[PDB]
Formats: sequence, C-alpha cells, structure tokens
Amino acid sequence: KRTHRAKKMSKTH
Amino acid sequence: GTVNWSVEDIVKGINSNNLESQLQATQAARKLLSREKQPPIDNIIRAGLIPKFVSFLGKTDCSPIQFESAWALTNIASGTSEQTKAVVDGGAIPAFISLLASPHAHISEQAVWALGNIAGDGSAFRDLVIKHGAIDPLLALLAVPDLSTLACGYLRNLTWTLSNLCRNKNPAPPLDAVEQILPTLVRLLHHNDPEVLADSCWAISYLTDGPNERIEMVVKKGVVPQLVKLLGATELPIVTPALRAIGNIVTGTDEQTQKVIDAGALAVFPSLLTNPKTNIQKEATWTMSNITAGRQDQIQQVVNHGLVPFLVGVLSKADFKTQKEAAWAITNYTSGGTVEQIVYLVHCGIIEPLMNLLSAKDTKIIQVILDAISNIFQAAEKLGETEKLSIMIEECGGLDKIEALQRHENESVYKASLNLIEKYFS
Repeated sequence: KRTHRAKKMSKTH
Repeated sequence: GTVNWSVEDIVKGINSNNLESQLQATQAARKLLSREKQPPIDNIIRAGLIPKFVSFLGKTDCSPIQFESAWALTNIASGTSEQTKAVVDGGAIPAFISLLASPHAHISEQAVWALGNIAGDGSAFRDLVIKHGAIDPLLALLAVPDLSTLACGYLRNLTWTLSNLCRNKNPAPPLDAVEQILPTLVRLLHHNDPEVLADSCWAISYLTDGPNERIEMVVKKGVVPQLVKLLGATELPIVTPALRAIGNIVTGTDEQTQKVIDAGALAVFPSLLTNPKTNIQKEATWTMSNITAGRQDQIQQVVNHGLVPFLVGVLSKADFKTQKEAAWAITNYTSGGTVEQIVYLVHCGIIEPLMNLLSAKDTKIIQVILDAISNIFQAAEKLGETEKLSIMIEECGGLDKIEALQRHENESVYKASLNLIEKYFS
C-alpha cells in the first residue's frame, strides 16, 4: 500500500 | 471617519487615554488590515500594536472594541508564520478562548476564526491552542439539538476551525483531542450545507492520513457509508476531500479497506475514473491501486464492478501522473490476483497500453510496468501459454520497447528486461 483547503483566511468584509 | 488612516494616526489614537478614541483607531486598523491589496501587517506589528489589541479583547464593558481588535488580530494571524507568532506571543490564545463564551455571536465567531488561523499555522500552534483548553468551549458552541438553527456563516467557521485542529502531522493531534472532537465531526458530516460538508470531509481526511490506529478511530465511528455518499456529490469541493479520506482509509488494513467496499464505494468509480478533473481521476486511480493491493476477494469486487476496463482506459489515456497510478494498480493486481483474475486483465486489453507506456522517461513507471509484465508471464507459465502472450507483446510493439530497455541506464530496468527477453523472447 502507498501513502487544498486554505490553512488561514483573512476576513475582508 | 475611519477610512484610510495612517499607522501613526492609529497609534496616536490607541495610546490616547480615551477608550472611544481607542475604539476608533482600532476600527481604522481593522479597515487597513481588511483591504485586498497588501494590508500593512508588518507595519502594524512593528508599531507595537499587538499587545494593545490583545488587552482590548479583555474589555467586556466595550463589546465593539473587542470585536474590532479580534478582527484586526484575525487578519494579522492569517499571514505568515512570523505574523501568526507575533499574535500568539502577544498572549492572544487565552484571550480568544475566553471570548468564545461571549454573549455576542459576532464576537464569539471572530474568536473562532482567529483560533482557526492560529491552529492552522502548524502542529505546534495547533497543540498549543489545544493545551490552552480551546476544544471544550468550541464544541459547546455546537451542542444544540439541530445544527440548522445556527447561522450559516458561524457554523461554517466553527467547522473550518475544527478541521484545523484535526490538521497536520509530525506530530498528528493528540489522540484524546481527536477522540473528543470526532463525535461532533460525525454530526457535521450529516449536515446539509455544502461548505460544512466539505470542511468536515477535509477534517476526516486529515485524521485518516496516518497509521492504521488513526484510521481505525475514524472507521469505528461508522462514517464510511456517509463518506461514500459524499463521494457521489455533484459539488467538486465535497468530492475532493471525500475521495482523499476514502483513499487514506484504503491505505490501512484489508479489513478497513473492506469497509469501504461494503459501503458501495466501487460503484462510484466508473465516474471518478472518467472525471473531467484530473486530480479526481488521479486520486481515484491511486485509491484503486490500494484496493488492488488487497486480497483476492477484494480484487474480485473490482472485477465484478466492471472496473478493470476503466483501468485499461486510464492506462490508455489520462494525465501522466494518473497513468502512473494506473500502472501501480495493475502491478498490485497482478502481484496479488489469481491466475483467472490475471487472465481477465489481459482479455480486457491491458497489454497494449502497458507496452505504450514503456517509452515514458520516468524510470519508476518502467520498473512498475516490468514487474507487472513479469507477473502476467508468471500466470501464463501456469497455464502453459507464455508463447501466446509473447506474440501479443511482440505484435503491439512491446518487444521493441523491452529490447531497448536492456540498454537503459538504471540497473533494475536493464536486469528486469534482460530477464524477460532471455526467458520469454529467445
């Protein structure tokens, strides 16, 4: 057997 | 009034001794930090403002400055690691955890968001957020009879922040934090908002990206059927993490892999393996390769679901990385399959696209393919039909390709090929 969501987000509005 | 202040005006207001002047200046900072092009995070850090923002989070008597300071700090914490660290080093973590209990929803939500940014920096901050006691009050915000009564934006934020507590590796999150979060996550995964679903899938994908004991903690909660259902969703931002989680699960034991099969996953593969998004096709094929590394009764289910022709298809034409996953899937199938299963594979037309791939300049795919060919010959030996296969390989250009590879630079390649020629083509 062999082994995309943003990490951080700024608030703009 | 608070549009486009300079940093020095912000500072002047923040150091006034006047809470309303301080509020105004904080909101001016929040608006600077909110703009799309090049928010001046470093300038605000260098003006020394983080400690003041952090003390404003504690002003229970002035809810708007709590909100503006929380928003300012959330946007500082959203930047590089060094920027997130300046927020943490100001003492923000405990102060945000205390605001989770605020009676003002928009404040509580801001604190959720900030903690998600902190935890999202990496393992160390994630674990520090956890040590400071963030998980109990985050989960208490979702302790309601019906998640549908929460504001949609607020639920989505909570879900994303929880997903960041589930994130990373080296190390993975503390086992006991994962145990504590999982029941809430299982509940979010049955919710009907597409972004909550996506982020819950992402969380489950992180928690299954690990050794078997990590996978097990997820599979034991019974989520595999729901993940299979999401696998079939029309929204790509759901299918992507659902497929990553399913893939991760099938890197575990053969019994974990069986749960995926039992829940009906294989029926979605004709569409995944033809999906117009090349990343889905690639991960779908990777996932197949780990299922074809299982037992013979598992290989048989791949066969019964009509998936061998779809593997011949992706081997024949797909993005190169997907083709490389397909080659793996075939070498795994041929290494564990019965004679009959291996014969079926040839009858589906595997040989010609396998041979076409030998002219790829990737020496890994070449070894994989040679191993597959050697395995298929091994099954033909047993039926006494090595000749019929030799001819089939010669007729589609495959003998020429293997001849050449005797003269290939890599050692296993020239060896493996020399062998096949010596053994089957002399």
